[PDB]
Amino acid sequence: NPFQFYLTRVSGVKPKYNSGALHIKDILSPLFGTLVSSAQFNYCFDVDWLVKQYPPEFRKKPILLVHGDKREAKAHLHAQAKPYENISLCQAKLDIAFGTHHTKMMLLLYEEGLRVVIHTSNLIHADWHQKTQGIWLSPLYPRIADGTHKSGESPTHFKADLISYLMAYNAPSLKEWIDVIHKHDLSETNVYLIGSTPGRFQGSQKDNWGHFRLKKLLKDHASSMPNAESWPVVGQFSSVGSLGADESKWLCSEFKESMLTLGKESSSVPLYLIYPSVENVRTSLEGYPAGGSLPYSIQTAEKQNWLHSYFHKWSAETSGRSNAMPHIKTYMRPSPDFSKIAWFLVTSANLSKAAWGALEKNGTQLMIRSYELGVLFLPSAFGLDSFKVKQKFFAGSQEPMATFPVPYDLPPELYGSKDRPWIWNIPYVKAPDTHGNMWVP
Ligand SMILES: *S(=O)(=O)Oc1ccccc1-c1cccc2c(=O)c(C(=O)O)c[nH]c12
Repeated sequence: NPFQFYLTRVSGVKPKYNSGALHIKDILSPLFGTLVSSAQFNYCFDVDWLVKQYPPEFRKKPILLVHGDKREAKAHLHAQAKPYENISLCQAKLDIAFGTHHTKMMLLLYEEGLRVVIHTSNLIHADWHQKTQGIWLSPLYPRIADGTHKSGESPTHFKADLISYLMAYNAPSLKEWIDVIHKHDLSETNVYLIGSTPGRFQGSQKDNWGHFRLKKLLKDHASSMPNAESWPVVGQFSSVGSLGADESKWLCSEFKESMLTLGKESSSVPLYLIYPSVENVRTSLEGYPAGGSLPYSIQTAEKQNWLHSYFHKWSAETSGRSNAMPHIKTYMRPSPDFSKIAWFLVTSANLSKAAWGALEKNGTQLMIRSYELGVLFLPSAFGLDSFKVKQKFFAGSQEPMATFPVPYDLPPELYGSKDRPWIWNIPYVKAPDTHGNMWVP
């Protein structure tokens, strides 16, 4: 286990399937470090709940909440935090319409060093209760000695890249965290940062964010193999944006083209999209309320029925999580027999142009609406040509440094003819869920 990729704990599965999963209380535990201060980047917050997840002895250490809320939503979040004098707030600018601050990250400053946590869960009870969520834990980064001049940089450029991500906010509270990061040694980091920030990127900046950032990393740090056209692409997400009237508008033109990049040189490639069916949701641990966090609207869906022929059911027997609906998002490049993968990405980014970017101005400008963040696992960053897929997520492989814990089942299973994608704002009243209820929005 050099990967430090974890799932959140799920209430209701056997201990087997929570051994080696992490609750937020585990992440914040004193065993991970003696907390001095922390920043919580997220979308949705329950501040009363969040403070209770810190150890009692750490609950009055400074906390910065980085959010995107405006107007009345912003006022609600300030009211939530008002009782806690140690909580500050940073409103991330969202200067492009319909953008959101979706990045989920913890910056944890300790007496002993610094830790970075990039994950997929909102800071609310339900996101850590019975959902499948993903976590990347950085190593404990030591502080660089005062007077020592060294970069603290990793072979993946993670330190400069994380600072660049923070600089995009142009925010005084985050300049303080940038200076903290400058003072620490991040050289052990073996993942690449893939962020989105709002803007319109041309020229050099084109490769900094979103799907062009992914394409650049795959061009530069992966190698193309023979029969690469046979290696599928897998995207796994919990919501879908408006992608256009057919697959040529965005999904299999620019988005798939970035995903299928390997190496420097120059489509038959199968595209598998994993998104919960109605039946997945109905029979889940949560029942239909799980669909409250799968926000695919009928208005969007009915304009792109072509897309649903790509959809595969959620299935996660390998991690005992078939009934724990996904709020994790992942993208990866498996071999034709799904025994190996060329790379793996865990991210906040759903399958949307807002999250990944859409080309504008005759292909010269990448427009991104939202903040997103993920980390990319490349075999080259581990001295490998590919990763073997771990057969059981929580089991003991024969070579863990070469065996990546994919958290759901392969090959993905196509929707049946009676299945439908979960669409959250129409009623389901033909069969009740695991709690005995229908869904009437
Ligand atoms: S937000 O304003 O709280 O909610 C919105 C707003 C517009 C579209 C979708 C959503 C939404 C609904 C349910 C769950 C969501 C979620 O889990 C995220 C996330 O980034 O984690 C984002 N939006 C969600």
